[PDB]
Amino acid sequence: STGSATTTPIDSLDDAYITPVQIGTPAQTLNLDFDTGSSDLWVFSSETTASEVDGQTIYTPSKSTTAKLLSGATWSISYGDGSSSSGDVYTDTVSVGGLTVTGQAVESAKKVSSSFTEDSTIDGLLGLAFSTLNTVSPTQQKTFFDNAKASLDSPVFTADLGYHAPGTYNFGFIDTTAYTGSITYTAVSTKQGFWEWTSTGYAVGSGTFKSTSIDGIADTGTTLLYLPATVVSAYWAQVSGAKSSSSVGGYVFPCSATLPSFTFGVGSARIVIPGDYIDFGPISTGSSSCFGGIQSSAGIGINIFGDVALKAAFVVFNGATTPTLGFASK
Ligand SMILES: c1ncc2c(n1)NCC2
Repeated sequence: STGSATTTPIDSLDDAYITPVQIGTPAQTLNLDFDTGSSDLWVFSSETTASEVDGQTIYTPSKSTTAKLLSGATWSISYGDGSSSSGDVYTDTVSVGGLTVTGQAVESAKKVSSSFTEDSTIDGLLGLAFSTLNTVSPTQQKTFFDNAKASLDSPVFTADLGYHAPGTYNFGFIDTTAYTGSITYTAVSTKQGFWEWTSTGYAVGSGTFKSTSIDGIADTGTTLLYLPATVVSAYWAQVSGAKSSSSVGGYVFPCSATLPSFTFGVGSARIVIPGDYIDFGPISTGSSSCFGGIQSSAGIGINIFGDVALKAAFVVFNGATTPTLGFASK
């Protein structure tokens, strides 16, 4: 089997991407944030505290003839931005782009933090990291990809995120029309539960490539590119007036700037992030200070190749017995 679904930016800045997902019988379609950095599929639901729902589409398990309470199971998750959610668990039929999994754990939120309530465009998360990170207790649950993989034509999914435009998540096949050149594959460590790999270096604008190993994760659920402070300083030093602002919480730059590109290495190959992809707009409405899309990972404990990086590439998440990642230009 295969599946193919369009993923759409939630706003004009590509702050996140939503992909429609069919849950239950009859189908209830919710727009979920596909997140290769976490491993829980959770949804706003009829169980979510009413004051914490503001415009999201909810899953109502009592209206699904295939929903079953997973007795005793609870979940609770927190993300790197301080947001969180928790609840109980159903199993139900879940389909993405024509690919159907029966018995998928659908984690129903009883509580969500304020940033979730405040974002009416995201109805939940669909985790695509390794199932060892799944938070369901006392019986850990498998991700949608893990449940689907035996049925897929090939045990892979691909992320093709757009810049200010829709893109595609494919399951079970590699669309050879969706990228240019060849796909360069690179080793993955699953020891932390992530699609963790080692970039071979970087360049800023037209500058010379610096060969240096950068361990990080391919994370579609993180908006920005978080890299070591040395690398980020080298990038922003090429932007007149850019500075790190403690009050804002990262590097900012004059909105009048033209940003340089940023290149990262995948083996001997190179992925170029155009400068415009690094502009996250005014820090507050009407400001001429703009927020940078490349930020330091120094406070995080891991480097994160988030959407800013991944949207410059066609990315293969290869879930073969030994997982690997593939990157192609597009
Ligand atoms: C990283 N990964 C997932 C999410 C996040 N940050 N904020 C809300 C959901």
